[PDB]
Amino acid sequence: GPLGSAYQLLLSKETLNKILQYKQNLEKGLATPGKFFLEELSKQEKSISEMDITTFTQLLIQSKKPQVFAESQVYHDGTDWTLEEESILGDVSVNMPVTMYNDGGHGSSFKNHPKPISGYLAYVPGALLASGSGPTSDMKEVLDNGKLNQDKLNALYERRLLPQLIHFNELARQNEKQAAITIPGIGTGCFSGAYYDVIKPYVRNALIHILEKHKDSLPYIDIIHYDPYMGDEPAEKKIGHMSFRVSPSGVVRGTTGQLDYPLGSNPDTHILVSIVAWDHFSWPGNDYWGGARQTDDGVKAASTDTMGQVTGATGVYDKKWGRYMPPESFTKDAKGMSDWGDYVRENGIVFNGPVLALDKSGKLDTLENVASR
Ligand SMILES: Nc1ncnc2c1ncn2[C@@H]1O[C@H](COP(=O)(O)OP(=O)(O)OC[C@H]2O[C@H](O)[C@H](O)[C@@H]2O)[C@@H](O)[C@H]1O
Ligand code: NA
Repeated sequence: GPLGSAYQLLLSKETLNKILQYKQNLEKGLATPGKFFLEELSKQEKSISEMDITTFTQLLIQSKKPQVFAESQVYHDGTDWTLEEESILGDVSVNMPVTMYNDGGHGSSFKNHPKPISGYLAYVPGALLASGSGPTSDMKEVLDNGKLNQDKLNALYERRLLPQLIHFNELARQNEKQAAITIPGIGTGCFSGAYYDVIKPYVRNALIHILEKHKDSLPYIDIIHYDPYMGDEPAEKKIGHMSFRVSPSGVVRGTTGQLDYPLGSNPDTHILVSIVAWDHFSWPGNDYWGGARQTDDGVKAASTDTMGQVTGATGVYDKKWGRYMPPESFTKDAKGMSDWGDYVRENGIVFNGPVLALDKSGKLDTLENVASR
């Protein structure tokens, strides 16, 4: 079979149901794919009905582009993606082991790790409440006549984050360690739209609700370091056995960065995981495919070997600028037209890896297996 993939795509049981309904609607001629999904379908040979659910899902995920800003560059009307596709893509997360080269500070605030540290990233798209065009799938889902609904937002983040929490619980267990997870203010910046001034407490409440509800499934998760940067009160509380900390590093001096061990954890006792505020439509690291070390997604990708994990190439970390650069051979000359998205174009890289679903018993399994049982 294929070579091992450094990255793994996960999704919830409810997202699998949406995928099955979509696949069946296409098979019956009730749905039209978006043009980008159609483009990826046309590069393989199978009809929708002949391909299986995992291949079908992979091809939809493959329609993502290296850099695309959901808040401003998407129409939601089939000329790019449809709302039915967007509902699915927003639920898909991706994890990968990484080397972390700095603590994740934005701009020039980053602090280099003397020795690069090992851990993991889990890219998860936030609730998309911004658009340069019409309303989004997430807006339809979590707003009632324009008002945010906490219970509906809770269910959305539950769908999106629980598969990764379950994954890293099991990974901590099999590594005979506990998990420390750093989390940013997902959805509270570029994705917040008109809700910028009110969204922050909703996200913190959603995280607390998911951890309270599922604590029995997360015995190897130990520390949750939630850093909304600004706009939430510093706090520490116990959620069952788990230490949940609200540590906004934009207002409090001397907080640990997203790509660093929170207080109480170290490499011998914990695996280190950071959630990344991702994008429905882009590859992990979005902005930084275009050379921009900007936003949680672009900063964390640039500050790790994310792009090496996705492309398979060996990049070179630049200490002065806090960013993992393309291979020296690619950068040497090239007219400076040599960022990672340029690398993708000339080497025909695609984003496509293994995908698993979280079944109703709390086990990650193949789409085929979950759908049948
Ligand atoms: N200087 C800073 N240092 C640290 N955190 C900061 C800083 N400035 C803002 N934050 C916090 O960073 C947190 C994350 O805000 P965002 O990165 O916009 O994420 P989203 O989920 O809303 O938008 C996702 C889109 O943005 C990307 O392009 C993706 O690819 C998507 O296209 C917030 O708490 C900020 O307050
Ligand atoms: Na609740």
